[PDB]
Amino acid sequence: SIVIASAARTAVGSFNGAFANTPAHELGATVISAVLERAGVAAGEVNEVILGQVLPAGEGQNPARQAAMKAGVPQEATAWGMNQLCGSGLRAVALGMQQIATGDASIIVAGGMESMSMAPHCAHLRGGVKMGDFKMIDTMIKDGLTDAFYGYHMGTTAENVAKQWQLSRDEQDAFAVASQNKAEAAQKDGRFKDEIVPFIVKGRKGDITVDADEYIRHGATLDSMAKLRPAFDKEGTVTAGNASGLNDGAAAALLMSEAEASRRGIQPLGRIVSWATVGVDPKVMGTGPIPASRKALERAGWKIGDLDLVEANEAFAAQACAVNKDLGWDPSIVNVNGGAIAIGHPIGASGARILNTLLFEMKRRGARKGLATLCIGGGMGVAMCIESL
Amino acid sequence: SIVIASAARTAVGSFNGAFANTPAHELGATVISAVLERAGVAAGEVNEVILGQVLPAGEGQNPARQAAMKAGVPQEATAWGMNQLCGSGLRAVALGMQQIATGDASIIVAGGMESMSMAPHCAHLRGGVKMGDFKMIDTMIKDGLTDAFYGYHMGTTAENVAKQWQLSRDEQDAFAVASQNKAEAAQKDGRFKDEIVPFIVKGRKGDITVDADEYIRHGATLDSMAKLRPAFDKEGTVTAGNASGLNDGAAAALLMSEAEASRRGIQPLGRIVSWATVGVDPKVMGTGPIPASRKALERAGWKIGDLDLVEANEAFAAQACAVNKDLGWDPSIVNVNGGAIAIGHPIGASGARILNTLLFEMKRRGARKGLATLCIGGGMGVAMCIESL
Amino acid sequence: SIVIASAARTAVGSFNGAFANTPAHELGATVISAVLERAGVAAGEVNEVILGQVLPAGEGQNPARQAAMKAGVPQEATAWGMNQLCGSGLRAVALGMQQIATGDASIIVAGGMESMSMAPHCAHLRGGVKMGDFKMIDTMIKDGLTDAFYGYHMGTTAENVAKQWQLSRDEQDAFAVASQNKAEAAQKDGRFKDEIVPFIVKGRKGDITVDADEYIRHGATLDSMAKLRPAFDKEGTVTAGNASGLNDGAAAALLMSEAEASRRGIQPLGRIVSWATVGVDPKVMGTGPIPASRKALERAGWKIGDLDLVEANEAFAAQACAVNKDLGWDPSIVNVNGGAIAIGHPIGASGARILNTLLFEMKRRGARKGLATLCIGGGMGVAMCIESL
Amino acid sequence: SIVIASAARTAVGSFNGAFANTPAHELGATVISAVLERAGVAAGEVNEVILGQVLPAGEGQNPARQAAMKAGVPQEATAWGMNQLCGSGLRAVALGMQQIATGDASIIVAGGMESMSMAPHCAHLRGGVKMGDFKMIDTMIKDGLTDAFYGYHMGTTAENVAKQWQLSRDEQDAFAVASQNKAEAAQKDGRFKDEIVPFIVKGRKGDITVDADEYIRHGATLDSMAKLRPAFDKEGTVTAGNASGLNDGAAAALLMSEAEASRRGIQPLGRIVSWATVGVDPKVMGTGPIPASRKALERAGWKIGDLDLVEANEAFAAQACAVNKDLGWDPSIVNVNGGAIAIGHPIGASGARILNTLLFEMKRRGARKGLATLCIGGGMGVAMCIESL
Ligand SMILES: CC(=O)SCCNC(=O)CCNC(=O)[C@H](O)C(C)(C)COP(=O)(O)OP(=O)(O)OC[C@H]1O[C@@H](n2cnc3c(N)ncnc32)[C@H](O)[C@@H]1OP(=O)(O)O
Ligand SMILES: CC(=O)SCCNC(=O)CCNC(=O)[C@H](O)C(C)(C)COP(=O)(O)OP(=O)(O)OC[C@H]1O[C@@H](n2cnc3c(N)ncnc32)[C@H](O)[C@@H]1OP(=O)(O)O
Ligand SMILES: CC(=O)SCCNC(=O)CCNC(=O)[C@H](O)C(C)(C)COP(=O)(O)OP(=O)(O)OC[C@H]1O[C@@H](n2cnc3c(N)ncnc32)[C@H](O)[C@@H]1OP(=O)(O)O
Ligand SMILES: CC(=O)SCCNC(=O)CCNC(=O)[C@H](O)C(C)(C)COP(=O)(O)OP(=O)(O)OC[C@H]1O[C@@H](n2cnc3c(N)ncnc32)[C@H](O)[C@@H]1OP(=O)(O)O
Repeated sequence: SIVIASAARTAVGSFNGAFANTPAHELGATVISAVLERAGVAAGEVNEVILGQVLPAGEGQNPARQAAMKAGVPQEATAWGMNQLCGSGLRAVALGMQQIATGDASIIVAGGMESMSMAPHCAHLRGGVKMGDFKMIDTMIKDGLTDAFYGYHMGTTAENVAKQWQLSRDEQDAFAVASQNKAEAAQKDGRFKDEIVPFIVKGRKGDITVDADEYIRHGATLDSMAKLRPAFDKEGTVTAGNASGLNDGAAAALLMSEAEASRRGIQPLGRIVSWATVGVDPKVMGTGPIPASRKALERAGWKIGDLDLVEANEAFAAQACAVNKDLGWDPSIVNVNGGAIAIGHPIGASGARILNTLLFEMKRRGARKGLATLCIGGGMGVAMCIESL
Repeated sequence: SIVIASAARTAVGSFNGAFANTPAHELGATVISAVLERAGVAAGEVNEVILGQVLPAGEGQNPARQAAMKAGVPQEATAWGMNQLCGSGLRAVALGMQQIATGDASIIVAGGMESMSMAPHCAHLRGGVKMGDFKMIDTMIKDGLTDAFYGYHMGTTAENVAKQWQLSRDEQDAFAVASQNKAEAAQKDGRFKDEIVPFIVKGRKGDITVDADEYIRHGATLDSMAKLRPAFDKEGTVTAGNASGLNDGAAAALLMSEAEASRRGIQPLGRIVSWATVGVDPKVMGTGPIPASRKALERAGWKIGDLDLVEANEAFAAQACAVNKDLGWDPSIVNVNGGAIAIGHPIGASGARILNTLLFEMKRRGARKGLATLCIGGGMGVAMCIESL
Repeated sequence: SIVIASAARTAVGSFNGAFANTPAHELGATVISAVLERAGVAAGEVNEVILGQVLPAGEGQNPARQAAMKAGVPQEATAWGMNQLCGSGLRAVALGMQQIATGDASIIVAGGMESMSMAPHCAHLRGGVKMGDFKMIDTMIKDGLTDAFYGYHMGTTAENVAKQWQLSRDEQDAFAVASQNKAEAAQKDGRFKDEIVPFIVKGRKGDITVDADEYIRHGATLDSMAKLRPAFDKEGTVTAGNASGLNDGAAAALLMSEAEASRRGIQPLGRIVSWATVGVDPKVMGTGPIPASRKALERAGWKIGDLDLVEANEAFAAQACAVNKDLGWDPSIVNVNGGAIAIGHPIGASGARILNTLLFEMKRRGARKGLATLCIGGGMGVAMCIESL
Repeated sequence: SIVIASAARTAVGSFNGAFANTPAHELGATVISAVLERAGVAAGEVNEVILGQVLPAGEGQNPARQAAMKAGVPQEATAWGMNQLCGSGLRAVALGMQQIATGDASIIVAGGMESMSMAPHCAHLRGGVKMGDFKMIDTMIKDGLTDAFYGYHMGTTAENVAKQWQLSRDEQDAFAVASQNKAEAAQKDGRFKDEIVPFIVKGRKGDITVDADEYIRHGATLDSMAKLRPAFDKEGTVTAGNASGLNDGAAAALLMSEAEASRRGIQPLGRIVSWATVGVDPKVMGTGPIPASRKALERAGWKIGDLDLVEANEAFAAQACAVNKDLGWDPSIVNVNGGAIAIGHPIGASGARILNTLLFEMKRRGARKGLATLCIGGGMGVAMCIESL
């Protein structure tokens, strides 16, 4: 029924690094043209562009429409942004699948984009401040990384799961090192090259082509990992080294019925067999993926053991270990090329970034059944099962 | 197959008016609870909440999830926000319907919410400003009302459509006055009572219950209308009087299969027969509804003549006249109780606001076929056809 | 040797009141024009303009020169601002006197101006804020009213003075109320008309002439003052009622040698016999007037008992009572037309505002010896003796 | 009559350089302690502290007093800041002299301090911004470098002066390069060591001692000056290389009667023989020094040819050449150790910084008569004559 004809993602930038002054719709446009080019589909055949994006403050009207127009998709197609926090990227793909499944569209470009670097500071000032100091709020932290129910950071929610699952520092640290070493190993062997579409950082005193994940760290040591101080709980266990980072990036998929891809002679990266989204306690939002994955598997008619490859988003080492511990899937087939701790976590783009890595790894090793899943702030999980053809 | 079991909207606040300090999710909570109580469905039975919202800067992580939790939808449910600018409120409902249509959900609350008053001022300040003044940008203007491709305001787009359609000042003014007069009549006659759920503005020095659309102007004259100066084009034709305003509000609908409503004893407000979204030139974005309405009639298998009631959002008199002129529907069945010029236009909530208006008027006059449509900044239209049961 | 030929002040405005959006330099230029007019002196004869001013942030290069240029003082004269906090308006007069006493000028305009309403919020942003919320600081509080050594408000130094002199709430409120009733009666009787020069607040939708002190409360009651909550110490004694307010105004004096005023046939408002400035502990800065008045009296060769009238500025009733208790002057000759609790406290202007008040009352009742004195944040006092000719 | 018993200055910091986060009062405190130590005068004997400062926004209540307290000056002493823009640090000395001349003080510490790096960005937000962007104003530019009458930067006044005196790019550049070459030669030979007092930048990760002017460029080339583009008039003649910079620093002098220096066995740096301040057209502010120096010499009884050494502040090479051309003093006795284009221009402190340079060079070469003068924004000049004893 619905297949991902092609896919592409930019490299994931570090915070205030290579994409520091790049609006997310510019990386979005590059990724949208990439998918088109890759499948051999003309921009004019796109019905709609669906892009998850959690932090658009200051970017102007509907950045998803700006991305589409800049990538050549005519003014006749439509475009919209959506937010389901970290799940956005993946959710958007399911939403475009639904556009086709109900017969409302033929071809959708879906994924997410995000510029955490470009997220601005703000204040509500229409009433005015008659007397006294007032806070300038960092919208990336307020609107993207702070739980709205308990007022604390995602990091504390990770601590909640750490304590609850009795996941020691050394255990999270071990997990972190492995994702670095695995992300570094994969990048060195050219395993991220099919998925990445170089992005040209338009300069003045030089244009720069970015085609490598700059957030991965080469030669990560356990010693350096164990000397870092806890970033959220002063006598905590979560640190900067075992937590994902603040990053920029964009990732997308080209969707169409399976019959359509056959009419066009396209070899699809996979069929979307199912997807799902379930809520959980906001305090332990990191557990999100447990219920959602299970549901997704139930809806696809598959067992956990049927999965050949898995991409479970690395928000925090504590949550990742808890996910894997509970689900019990074989660790060796999960984040084979490294995860968000090494790669990065451009919130609104991450769900599509991990779908790209899944998709191109599944083709590369010939795996048939796959699943991508992410935890979501506010206590939610999103999962999707993909099957190759 | 999918019906609108119940619906509710808060009154529409004036800018920095009744809801001046009310966060959009608060307005949404109340509309989530209203739709739930008006259909007899428990919050625990809600699977997902979808809320169109264009300006959430600074409201924290995913205001839709905040709204849902505040209203009592359990943490096991899911929520998300989406942005197709002005069509957001209506598109949510279509998106929600698709959730049930693909069997991924049973019961959904969809609509939109917006606090234009609470939109903050922002600046990207991570680099630091070594020297020189910098701009604190109004996200309301920048992210909600400015065309991202031509840099001008929506009002200019309206001017483009007036010139194009040769719509004179007097003819735009005549439409505005009638909109005010129909809204005022409607309000005096208790015609907005069913759809409105009174909202309690939690005070300190007292609570204030708001149950009336405060932006409608009583006794609007043609003289006062003709004295106003053009707001966007210095020697233009669009004024503050013949353009909608800046406003706050929320509206939603409770969706479920026709079968499910039947199992429950609910008498639905309507069956969603079709919906459609189409793009047009950003410069003449107000023509959006033409192609969109036509596409949705096509998908429903209806002729324009088949409609008994229409709600075509009045962003600007010049675009509303163009639309009506083009489509040729009977003016007498369009915005029977007044439109956005009088009622206001809380961006992300406006499509759900007009769906409420349509739906309660179809039940009260016994209309069978109705259509709701809105122009969208960036150059898009959205439309939905509803049939009574 | 040096006399005050004439003086003028603007009415004192309420915080964000009649001069809510009037830069201080506009209020200062009207006072410069009035002192000139009053003395029969032309703006081309002024050598230098000296204006105390504590909060000039954002008003642009040297506001004293902006006021001087606006008044028509030639470009060949000079002008400068100074800041000895609340004693500023009075210390500028002392400093203007000194220019003439040393032969460096013949004609000086000296006093103060302040727009507390127009003070801005600020932040040091050159280095950049990598991430996190940051404070926008009210410059009026931080630079005008917070002690820099102890970090608390001037209000807390008043509580310190209340404890140490054992001043009860009741005694302070009675002083406060008498301050209001004396001001009201001298306002109603027209005793502020001579000193005040009307200020024209330039409208758009109408020019407004301001010629009355608007912070003075009419029919102030003991009861409503008694009911107020402490404002600085949750369980203190200083309240908004018995403390001075936040205000806007300007005030000045025209100076020249006695011999010069004699050549011109000018009947001066008085001779500056002496002045003094002395420091005290910043914790009890309200006590400043004690050592400073004793020193000005000593330098004049006068006993406390030789004074006929006194203007002892009312920062807080706690400190005014203390000052009066220690000096032991007859209370009936102190602030006979009310004081700053009623009239207000536009920080840099205050010392010249009370000087104007002293001057015009000395002329009206034929008082021969007077003194003006103020307390100063930071732990200082300033006083000036004046004798009539 | 009045002498300068001792003097000291901190090295001049580069913009956002060595003193990037050092509040001005900390730099002033080290210079007050240096002057005391230098004169064998204890802080308990100081009567008053007078500090020129143009941009104190956000540093808290009267920074002059903060500096004085930090240096141990007793709370019984007084302190104030003043602002005659660029003339401030020199005016402070003339005003402190006046304190003593009139018998109100015996011992004064007077000069200036400025942290242009710490000046903040601000906005008047008390009335609120109902809608539309607002500017965050750079207080350094607005309040220190922008002319309030014509709206343009001090650099445009320099273009006015270059046009009017027909100073070519080439001649300004040759003046700029010799200013750098002379300051560098003086720094390398140890000539700034007597006047500089080392300032310790209290760090966390290490304390840094700053005792070298860091803005002076070594091996400055004419070629590099010539290639620069005009900074203020796109087709102008003033550039970043021929203009002074934005800088941080403090400087002062300790003052007492000549008879009191004699009682103490102090060998003073000089006798203040006269000073003067005169205005000029704001558009040609740079010419300030002409009438002020001519008036100061007149008051001294000196002809221009009587001076042995001159410090004429180099705001811009255009105005410094105009001054020199008009006055006609032998250029080889002016700014013999380089001037502000090389050393820097910490607005409020500059006048005291060049007074320190004059004094210590007069003592080294045995120069008997000197003069220090500066141009001032808003159209003013200040000058001081000094004779050695
Ligand atoms: C459901 C969900 O998915 S919710 C999650 C959505 N995203 C999040 O919740 C946020 C996760 N990320 C964050 O919030 C941030 O990245 C934080 C708070 C963990 C870290 O923020 P910062 O302190 O600004 O990060 P930063 O990159 O500076 O880390 C600090 C240091 O850790 C070091 N570090 C990080 N990883 C490693 C590692 N593997 N090995 C060694 N050093 C490391 C960095 O190199 C840096 O060194 P430095 O101090 O010399 O610069
Ligand atoms: C696809 C699309 O939908 S795009 C549309 C999305 N929304 C928009 O595009 C914006 C349209 N609305 C706007 O941008 C604004 O409301 C504007 C620019 C037209 C007006 O903004 P403002 O100038 O701040 O509006 P405001 O309410 O002050 O109008 C000014 C005056 O007009 C008067 N006025 C307005 N309507 C009338 C009337 N019918 N009769 C008499 N006077 C009237 C107001 O009462 C007011 O009088 P006042 O100056 O004494 O207060
Ligand atoms: C050495 C030196 O001079 S330092 C002194 C320099 N100035 C200062 O130190 C500060 C003194 N002033 C202040 O800081 C402020 O005015 C404060 C903190 C005391 C009050 O600030 P606010 O709380 O914002 O003042 P505000 O005007 O709102 O007073 C609150 C209320 O008291 C009421 N009130 C004040 N005086 C009276 C009175 N005499 N009778 C009855 N009610 C009164 C006001 O009407 C107001 O009523 P409301 O809440 O219904 O509006
Ligand atoms: C009365 C009165 O005194 S009014 C005067 C008060 N002060 C003023 O009016 C302002 C004077 N100064 C200024 O406004 C500023 O210094 C300006 C606008 C001229 C320059 O500001 P900026 O552009 O930010 O200065 P900046 O230090 O970056 O200069 C730019 C470049 O010129 C280069 N430059 C400056 N001088 C030289 C030189 N002598 N040789 C070679 N290069 C030089 C700098 O090295 C820098 O190179 P980069 O771009 O690789 O960094």
